[PDB]
Amino acid sequence: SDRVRSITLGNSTITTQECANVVVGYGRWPTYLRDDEATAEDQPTQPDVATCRFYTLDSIKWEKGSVGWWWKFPEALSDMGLFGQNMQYHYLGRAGYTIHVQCNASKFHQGCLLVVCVPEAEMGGAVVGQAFSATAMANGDKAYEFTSATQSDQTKVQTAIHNAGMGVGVGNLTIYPHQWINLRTNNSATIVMPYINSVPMDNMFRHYNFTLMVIPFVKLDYADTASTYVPITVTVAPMCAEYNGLRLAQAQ
Amino acid sequence: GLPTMNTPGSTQFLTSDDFQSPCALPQFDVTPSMNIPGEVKNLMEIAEVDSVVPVNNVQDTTDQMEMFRIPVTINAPLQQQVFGLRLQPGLDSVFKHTLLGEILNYYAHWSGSMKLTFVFCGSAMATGKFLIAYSPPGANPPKTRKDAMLGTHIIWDIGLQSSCVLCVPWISQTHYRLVQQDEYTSAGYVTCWYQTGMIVPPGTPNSSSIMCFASACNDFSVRMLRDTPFISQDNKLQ
Amino acid sequence: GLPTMNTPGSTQFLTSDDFQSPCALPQFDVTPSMNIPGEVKNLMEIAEVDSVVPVNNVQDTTDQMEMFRIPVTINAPLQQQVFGLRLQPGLDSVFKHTLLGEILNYYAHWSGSMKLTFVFCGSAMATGKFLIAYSPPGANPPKTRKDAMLGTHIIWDIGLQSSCVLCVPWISQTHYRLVQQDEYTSAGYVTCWYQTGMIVPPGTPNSSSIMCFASACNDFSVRMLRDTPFISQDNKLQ
Amino acid sequence: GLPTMNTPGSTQFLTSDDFQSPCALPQFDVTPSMNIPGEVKNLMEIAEVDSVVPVNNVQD
Amino acid sequence: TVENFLGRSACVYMEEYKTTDNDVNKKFVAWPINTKQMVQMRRKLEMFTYLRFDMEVTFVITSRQDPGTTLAQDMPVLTHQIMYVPPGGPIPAKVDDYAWQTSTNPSIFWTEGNAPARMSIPFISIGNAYSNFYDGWSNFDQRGSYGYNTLNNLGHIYVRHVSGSSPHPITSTIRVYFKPKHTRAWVPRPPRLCQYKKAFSVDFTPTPITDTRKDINTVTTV
Amino acid sequence: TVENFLGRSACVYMEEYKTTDNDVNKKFVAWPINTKQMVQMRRKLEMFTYLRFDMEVTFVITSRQDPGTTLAQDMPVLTHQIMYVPPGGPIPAKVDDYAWQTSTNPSIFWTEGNAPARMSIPFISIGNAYSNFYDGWSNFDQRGSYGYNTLNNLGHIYVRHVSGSSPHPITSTIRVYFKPKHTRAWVPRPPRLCQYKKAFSVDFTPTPITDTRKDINTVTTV
Repeated sequence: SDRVRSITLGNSTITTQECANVVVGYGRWPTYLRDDEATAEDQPTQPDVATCRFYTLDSIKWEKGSVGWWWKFPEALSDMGLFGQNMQYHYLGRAGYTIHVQCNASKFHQGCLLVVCVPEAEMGGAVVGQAFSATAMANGDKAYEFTSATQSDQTKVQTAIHNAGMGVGVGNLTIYPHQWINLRTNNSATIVMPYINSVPMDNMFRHYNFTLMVIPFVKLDYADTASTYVPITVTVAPMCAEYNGLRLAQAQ
Repeated sequence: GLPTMNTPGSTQFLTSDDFQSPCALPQFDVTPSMNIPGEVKNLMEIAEVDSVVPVNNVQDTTDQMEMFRIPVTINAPLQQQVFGLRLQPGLDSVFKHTLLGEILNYYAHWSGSMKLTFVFCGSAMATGKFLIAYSPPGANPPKTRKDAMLGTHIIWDIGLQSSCVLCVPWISQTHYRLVQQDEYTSAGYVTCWYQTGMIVPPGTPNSSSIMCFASACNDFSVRMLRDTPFISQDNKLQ
Repeated sequence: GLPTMNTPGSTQFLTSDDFQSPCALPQFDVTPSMNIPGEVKNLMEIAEVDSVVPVNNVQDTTDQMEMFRIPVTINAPLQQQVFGLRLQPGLDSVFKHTLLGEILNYYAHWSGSMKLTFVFCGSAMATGKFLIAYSPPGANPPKTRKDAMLGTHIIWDIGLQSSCVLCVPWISQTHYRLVQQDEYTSAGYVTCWYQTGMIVPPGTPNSSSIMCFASACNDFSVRMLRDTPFISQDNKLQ
Repeated sequence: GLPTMNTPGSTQFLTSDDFQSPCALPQFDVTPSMNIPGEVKNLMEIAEVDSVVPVNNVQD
Repeated sequence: TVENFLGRSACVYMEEYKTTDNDVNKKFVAWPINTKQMVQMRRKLEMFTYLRFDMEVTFVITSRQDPGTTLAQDMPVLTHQIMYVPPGGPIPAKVDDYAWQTSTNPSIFWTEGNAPARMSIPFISIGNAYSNFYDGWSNFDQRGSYGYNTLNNLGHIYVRHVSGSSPHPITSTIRVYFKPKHTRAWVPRPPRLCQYKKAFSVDFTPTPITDTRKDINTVTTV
Repeated sequence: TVENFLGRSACVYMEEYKTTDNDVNKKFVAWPINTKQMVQMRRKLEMFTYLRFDMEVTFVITSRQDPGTTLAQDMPVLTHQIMYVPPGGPIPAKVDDYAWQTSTNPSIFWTEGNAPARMSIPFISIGNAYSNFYDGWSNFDQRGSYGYNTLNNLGHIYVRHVSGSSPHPITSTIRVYFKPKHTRAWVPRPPRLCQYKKAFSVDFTPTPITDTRKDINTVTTV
């Protein structure tokens, strides 16, 4: 079958026995910066296998009452091996990614997740006019969660799920690269995101190029099974990573 | 000088005019173009994309997300109605705020077919057949499955393919209908009924949700640019 | 008359307009042209010429000419820093008044590589090796030679060839940076360190000066004409 | 500017004039034409049709 | 087509400046060019994340005599000067200052009674496309300004009466219209649902998905 | 390109002339043509030692009614005359004198409310190029005038209202703009650092090389 899938980057391989297809950016495969699109003049580093490989973030639990989660990139990978090290020593960076979201249940469980990558997912504050800090939206590979109720805590982002933290209709997030994990047919989702920005390269700490959101559109449900929660794991591999402007490492 | 004579319209400022005018920054060197993904050329490209329809936009709504979930349950009375909606893509609350409805609201005329995709979100173990129909306008909407089945319809069977598409054709006396729809420009109703029933084996939930997506077909177009009723202000912002 | 209709912009005086107008001295016989040496056609021809950079523009300056002299001495601690400067050719005091900086100040955008030429002005008997580096932007500037050597650099050896050229490449996320540079448009730092040390034989001075020249490369250009912040007046002169 | 000189009639509004003028609804997509029966092109087509004459239009 | 949807002139700003007043600042306008203060244009542009286009700018300037006890005067026609000051150029502090010489900045001199002033500006960004949104900071630290405002540095527009001091004050109002042309747009976004609250931030007040009806089957009007 | 850098109209002079006044000289302007009185244009031209170009001249004339106790009047539109008097020609001593006949000198008659007056003048120097500087004297003796002013003999511009005597005075202000075109430039010089003090001499007050910072390693802002 086509359900079978194998992906190898560097020293890591991912396999899936029940998948859908592989969504590719806006039909654009990741690629290194061309000479006719560059501004920064120094010779870049392209660590290759050391950085372009699969990194598995901490797992999370999908429970009957879960509402949704988000991770901002590249921040989510800032501590991952040499990818994180290269981010720290360089002023500029550029990369695409293979995102593989894993979630297995059973033929007797039901549920359905939207797995989307939102470019420039600029978010609103819990209380309009009140500024929040970076910590309200990203911190290493920590998963952030949406809420059903509207957020009151001004130190937070407006987490009410139906507006996806952006002031738009959550059911319209489908115009962004996405895949669905319907427990009845899938067991994982794979999206290849190319580099998307208004400038050729950018600083990797200061700018979150895109946000991965995993949202349960149909709640997790099951009968008298001994299994309770269903884990969700995110594994991602940078692709065509290149960096410019080497100098001392950024403390954080 | 060359003899000339000014005609009416001279010196006026028509908002939708299309003339040339002097450039205030002569010889300004524009930043080079870059090939950013996702270029849009026509708003119809957007209207052709599915968005989730809030079909269950009922009065007693406690939780906003419930609006997107159409209820379906076991042991439903035979031939029971699942939902009913009136086809006014730019005016009815069910459609007005979807991608398609929002685009329509910047125009006054519309024409073309629509795709209503329904996706079953229950467990893989549930089964069911539903009759989804479209009734061209007439003095009375269908009140029974028997009434509904006389119009354009499709019988949806649940299996590996979770979604089904009811394509509502453009059947009209005029080439275009108004976005601010009226009786003359009436489009009809779309209704859904249990064909058999949702049957379930032991150990599965008793009810499930169905979702509805809507988008335009390739024969769809809009005319007459106009401002939208959906945004306003009493003061300058700041 | 031919029917016409005036459009917006009619009768206005746009400073950068480019129209024809009647000549007040009809048939005036212009003085013949003469081939004077040194014709300039583009301001970039000027920016491509080296000018002395006041690198040592330090607070306690007694004598103005000292600003052009970078101090270098014998028995300097190993890996010592000679100087450090931030790359804002149109904004930083080290560059703003050089030929390149002055030209940049009549524009708002810039792009391209730069040449920083260093010339050793000690006696023929002195020797030394220096590491000159360029660090693309990042949260922190290099504080040590070890930090600096990870970026773009050249190791300069003193001999018959007195000058050395560090060519700082255009490494940027955007095609152009602002002359009125900001953090978003940050360009980085250029620093210099002792690679070995300045060694000297008996009977020669203990310290010497190094000079720094700056000019644009052939991939350099400016955009968006603007007035310069460097000249003003409170009254008409006279 | 090109030297010009306005002649009499300039700025007037003659009811039977025939000039071009800017369109207030730029790019408006007109409803397609349809072939309706009975098109008239000249009023003489109407005058060429018989109508009943009230010949006995007498006082009483 | 996007060219057609965006290609109509829209009012992006308006302000008043007096011919004569005791307050120096009431006699000229200083506007930091942006497209976020007038709600209609803003919502349209914001339907796309990135945009690249040339810009046609048209100005509509009108004048009215201020009400007062004695209004009799005979003032000749007024002439206005509109000057564009790219970021960093000298900014005028009063109607009569040296900066108005415009030896290099582009200016338009326009006289009332004539067709509205107009000119084209090419795509002037330092980037490859204009950004309607910017989820980031100005400082590498992840501090400083947050949002699109950090990328706005298009300069200012300054306007004054040329030598229009009148015995009794006259108030002129300038309206500036933008019409993008030769347009390209990338990565479309959901239209703004909540009303706008600030000119330089995305800030909003939660607004419901849509309006309600009595039940899920209600299809009549009365 | 030099053509582009110099090719924008710049204000090189401005003066006022009244419609009615007791002082004969307050009713017309007499200007000895030169490019040294307005600082911006001057600095640009002075970046080159020699220049050769044709010249586009545009005039911006505006009028305002002088304030007073009784302002009610109904004055028809005003017409101005701008006359160029080459060196040696008869100079007008008052608004109504014979010299204004211009049988040979070039003049422009312009009426308010219309597009600003404009015309082109070819390269008129008696030399092969205009000199921005002249390190020399007028007399062979090495005495007399010193400097560029000794080579300035381009003539004058005279302007008056045509038959505009009004019951209550009206003040017109004329602004003259120069835009060099078909330009050639030779032997470039460092830009003027010190502020200008005189219209007809290089004279200046010593100004420091540039501004200072605390030490040779200071690279931060705060």
